[PDB]
Amino acid sequence: MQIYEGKLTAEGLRFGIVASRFNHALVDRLVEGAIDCIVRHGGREEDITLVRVPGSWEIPVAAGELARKEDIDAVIAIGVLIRGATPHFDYIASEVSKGLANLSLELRKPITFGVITADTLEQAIERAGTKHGNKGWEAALSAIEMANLFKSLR
Amino acid sequence: MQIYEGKLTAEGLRFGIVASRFNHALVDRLVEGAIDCIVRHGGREEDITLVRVPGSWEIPVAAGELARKEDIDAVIAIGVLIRGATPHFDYIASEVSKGLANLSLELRKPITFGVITADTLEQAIERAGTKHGNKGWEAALSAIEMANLFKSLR
Amino acid sequence: MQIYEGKLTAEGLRFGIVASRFNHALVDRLVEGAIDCIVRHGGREEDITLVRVPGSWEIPVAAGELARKEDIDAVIAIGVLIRGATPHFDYIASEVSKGLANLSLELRKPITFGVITADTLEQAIERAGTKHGNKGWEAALSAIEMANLFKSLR
Amino acid sequence: MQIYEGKLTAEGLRFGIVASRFNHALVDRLVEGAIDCIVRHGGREEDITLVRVPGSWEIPVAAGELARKEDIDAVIAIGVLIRGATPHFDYIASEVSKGLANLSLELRKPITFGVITADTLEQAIERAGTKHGNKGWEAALSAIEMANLFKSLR
Amino acid sequence: MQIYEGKLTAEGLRFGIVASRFNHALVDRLVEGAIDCIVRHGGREEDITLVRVPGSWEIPVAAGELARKEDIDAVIAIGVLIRGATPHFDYIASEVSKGLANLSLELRKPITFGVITADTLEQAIERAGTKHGNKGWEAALSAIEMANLFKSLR
Amino acid sequence: MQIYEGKLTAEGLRFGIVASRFNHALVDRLVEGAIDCIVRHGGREEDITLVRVPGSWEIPVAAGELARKEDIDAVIAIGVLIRGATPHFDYIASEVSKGLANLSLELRKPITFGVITADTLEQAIERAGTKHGNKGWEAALSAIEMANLFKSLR
Amino acid sequence: MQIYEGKLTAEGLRFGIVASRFNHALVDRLVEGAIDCIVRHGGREEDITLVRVPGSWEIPVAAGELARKEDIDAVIAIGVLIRGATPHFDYIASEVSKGLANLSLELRKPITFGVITADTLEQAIERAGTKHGNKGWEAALSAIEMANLFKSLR
Ligand SMILES: O=c1[nH]c(=O)c2[nH]c(=O)c(=O)n(C[C@H](O)[C@H](O)[C@H](O)CO)c2[nH]1
Ligand SMILES: O=c1[nH]c(=O)c2[nH]c(=O)c(=O)n(C[C@H](O)[C@H](O)[C@H](O)CO)c2[nH]1
Ligand SMILES: O=c1[nH]c(=O)c2[nH]c(=O)c(=O)n(C[C@H](O)[C@H](O)[C@H](O)CO)c2[nH]1
Ligand SMILES: O=c1[nH]c(=O)c2[nH]c(=O)c(=O)n(C[C@H](O)[C@H](O)[C@H](O)CO)c2[nH]1
Ligand SMILES: O=c1[nH]c(=O)c2[nH]c(=O)c(=O)n(C[C@H](O)[C@H](O)[C@H](O)CO)c2[nH]1
Ligand SMILES: O=c1[nH]c(=O)c2[nH]c(=O)c(=O)n(C[C@H](O)[C@H](O)[C@H](O)CO)c2[nH]1
Repeated sequence: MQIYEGKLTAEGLRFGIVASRFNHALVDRLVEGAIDCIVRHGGREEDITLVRVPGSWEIPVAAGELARKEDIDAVIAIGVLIRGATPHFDYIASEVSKGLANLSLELRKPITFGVITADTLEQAIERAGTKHGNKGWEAALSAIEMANLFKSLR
Repeated sequence: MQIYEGKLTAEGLRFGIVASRFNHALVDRLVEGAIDCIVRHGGREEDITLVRVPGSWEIPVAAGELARKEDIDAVIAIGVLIRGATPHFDYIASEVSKGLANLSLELRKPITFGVITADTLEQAIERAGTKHGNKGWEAALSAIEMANLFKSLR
Repeated sequence: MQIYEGKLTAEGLRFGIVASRFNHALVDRLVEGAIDCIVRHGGREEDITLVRVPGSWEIPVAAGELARKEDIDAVIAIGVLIRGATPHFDYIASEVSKGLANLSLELRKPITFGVITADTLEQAIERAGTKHGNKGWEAALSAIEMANLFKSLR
Repeated sequence: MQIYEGKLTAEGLRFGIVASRFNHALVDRLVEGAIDCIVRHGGREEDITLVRVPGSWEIPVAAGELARKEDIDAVIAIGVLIRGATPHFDYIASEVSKGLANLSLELRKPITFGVITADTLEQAIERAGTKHGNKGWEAALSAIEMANLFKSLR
Repeated sequence: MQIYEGKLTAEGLRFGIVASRFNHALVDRLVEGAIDCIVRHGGREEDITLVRVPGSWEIPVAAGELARKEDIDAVIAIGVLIRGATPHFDYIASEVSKGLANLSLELRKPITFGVITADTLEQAIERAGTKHGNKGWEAALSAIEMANLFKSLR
Repeated sequence: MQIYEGKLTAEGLRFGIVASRFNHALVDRLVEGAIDCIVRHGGREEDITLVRVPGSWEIPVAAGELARKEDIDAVIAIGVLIRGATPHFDYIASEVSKGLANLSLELRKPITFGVITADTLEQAIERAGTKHGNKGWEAALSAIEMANLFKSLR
Repeated sequence: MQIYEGKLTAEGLRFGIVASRFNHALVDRLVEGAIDCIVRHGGREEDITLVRVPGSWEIPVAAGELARKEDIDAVIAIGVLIRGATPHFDYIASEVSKGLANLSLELRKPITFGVITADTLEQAIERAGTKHGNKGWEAALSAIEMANLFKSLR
């Protein structure tokens, strides 16, 4: 059987991170997690490109620009959506998720999903470096794996 | 680490605003907010193009024409959806959000989301220049940031 | 500031109407409203093309053919969906709305939404020429505006 | 006014039917209904192409192959989805409906929707040749009408 | 009537399997089921290509690479989504399902759905080789049938 | 009519920030917000003077020293008060607010209010860079506006 | 400031794993996770020593023998305790945890804690490669980090 997989060592890999500013007190923790994951897996900080955008809504168009760069192996999308009183959250979460997924397929390049989509503030805090881990770290680890996989698969 | 971000000074930037007429007593406040945000951040009012359309449904097709203009740096979509008795709201909100997001990716140009999607009239009022701010101002600020970002990223 | 808008006089404008037959006792009232709106705003009845299809599901593919005609300025989609016992309504409503919106963007031509999506028969009646107006008339009025707008915007 | 419509006589028309095997005891009734509708409206059984696939999930990719045939005037999609304990039904129903609708637009050819999307087994039975009719018959009648319409519209 | 169908003998058929690692204690059972289904239906294990990815989110981009291979007759997507406290599950499930379905249509190649989308852990266990069968085995059987069907249909 | 207003570009402006240490995990987020607001509006970081004090109680006396500097255009007061079991909160919040307001009038210089006065920890978190924004950013933006206004008004 | 930390690359590192047999259907998943974590972080499988013991009670004495080996850089303890009807669980969990912790200090060598201590079977399943991750993978990752840390700290 032919088996393809990615290892978790990040030597030589180059990453794009797109991180929104809305809910920054939590997003900033996700960004810290993503960078730490990359660096301590052997990636060089110099080989990270960080792009900041206003909100989750704006993540896809920026991710599209980064993913198109030949010298970017994978893009990590980072943001924090917390449900408000209206369905605004639903429409933004739907389109941010659809956009990133679509871009990944269109550009044949891994784009990982470190966007929290929480019903409550407590849930967001849980997932931004507390009791349920750090979604930035998780999305980064995924990107490492995917970039390594793609070195043979793509 | 390479870092890309947009400042909030709007000197020289050119914006398209697409604003629907349905719920105009609220949309008109959003438009006031967007224009004020642009002008007091240093954008010239002469460099704003405003397109009016009947309803939120019609925003995307108009936004598509504005975003295609080489002399428009970002488009701000402004409208007010308030849930009625039927699921009509859901289908319109879904497609206006999907359309704008898709156009932004297709055209590789920022299109920001200043469309209120409220369950109640009170919620719409809250977000149209009262207790929860002005969504037009917010979408404009996002567009300023994204246009500046794109000057280096695109 | 550059301002683009559409007037509501319909002299010289040419419209396509796609109207489904399911729930025809209500759809037929919507069609009456759309035609009346066009004619009394100055459009000629001879310059309307009406296409009939079985159900809301079939509206998009027919609208795609009409919208592609160079001598059609805008398309008005007319149908009546009423929720039944199963989620069938949801899947049809989702696709009809998505299809029409996507076609409008693909063809860069206004396609307006005169499709009722009601939970109950009473709600459909309300919106088909009774207490909540006539959605065909409303979608037609939107199409008049959009066609006029597009004479300068497109 | 220009008026386009399809008659219900099927002489000379050629149909593709894609029918899934999951819930076959019900799907098989839908297939019987579709064929009977075609034949008794004057279509020749020899001019029907029937393609069987495992489940509703697989209907779109097969329908795409049939709809691409120049000698197929319309495609009728036939399947039966019944909600189980998990949201699996929702994701399959969403994609089968989206796929078929998208293919119809892409290929500018009618593809009709004879897929039951029921919450309960009883509801499926009702719609597969019992008290609420036969959705295969209904989707076939729609395809007859649409194929005839398209002889002048396409 | 022309009738096209796929048999269930897998001699000579070549399959891609994309399997995520999240919830691996269950995914691994699905993978065992898929491989067993292929082999005991006559497919050679040497003719299977297995690609591992981090999570369900990452399945589509990898499936896109496998499905593009001329020597892969069908792709089987295998993963396990279990609802957590937030809507994160919904956004991932929606995009994994959409992505796979879209890729199948774009590449005109069968991609089958062996992704569990469960509300509870118990439901996932039920579907990963216990009381409700093995979804990997089911998705593999579907792929066998579809690959055989496509030998005449494509 | 004579109209005086302040723009939001901060080129050349010089700001004092007084920030308390009590509840620092939240105050530090407010400080980050204030600085970012100033810098991305065109103010130079070098032109910010930051003074740290133990608690909200101590903010006024320090703000008085900064506001008296000729080369400080506006002062931004930043702190986080959260109600405890006793009325201690009320007396501190009352005097911090009275002091700052009084100083602003006495010194005829804008002093803005970025002090959270929350009943609960959750409310404080909401206002320190999460779902209700960042009060530091808001107080900074106000100070930019006021300093610009005062260039003509004072 | 002197800062010591461990990276997550495992090249050259040698690990001991002690895994109990009680609840093996779950422990075996933990063992799979630990080995996968080591190997995909760059550790060689040949440099892993696995010791099997009957129950959690027996883990410490075996871990003591492995930790005493000069060619073992860290030991990972893996087992699954699930509360029964009596306090038996408490006494075993207390002593296995105390023993491992004491040995780590006595031998000045990292010994990590991949022992599940669950109140219910469902909780154990959650932590053995399903919804709450894989405790073997987590304990292995910790051991990688600690072994690297100790290369400079010890
Ligand atoms: O990242 C975000 N998280 C949120 O919870 C959230 N909530 C909101 O109500 C909201 O408007 N946004 C901002 C949104 O992403 C856009 O930046 C804004 O619509 C302007 O385009 C965000 N953005
Ligand atoms: O902008 C809108 N906000 C609403 O709340 C709303 N509600 C409605 O019931 C509604 O029909 N519309 C109009 C809609 O956007 C379109 O203009 C109309 O369907 C014609 O295409 C709107 N449009
Ligand atoms: O226009 C429709 N309104 C409805 O409420 C409705 N409800 C239904 O259950 C239903 O099947 N349809 C028909 C549907 O639009 C299609 O014509 C049919 O599925 C055949 O393709 C319709 N069509
Ligand atoms: O046609 C179907 N109707 C259903 O109710 C149903 N329910 C299910 O749980 C289910 O898995 N399927 C099968 C599905 O369509 C696919 O064949 C399967 O996922 C393999 O790709 C179907 N398929
Ligand atoms: O396959 C998965 N099943 C799940 O239930 C699940 N739940 C989660 O909360 C979750 O984050 N994921 C991971 C997801 O698929 C991605 O790998 C992750 O978002 C990084 O891109 C998964 N992935
Ligand atoms: O900034 C503060 N926030 C608080 O919630 C809080 N609560 C208290 O009970 C409290 O004593 N303080 C401290 C207070 O501001 C003074 O530093 C203290 O009284 C010494 O003068 C503060 N200070």
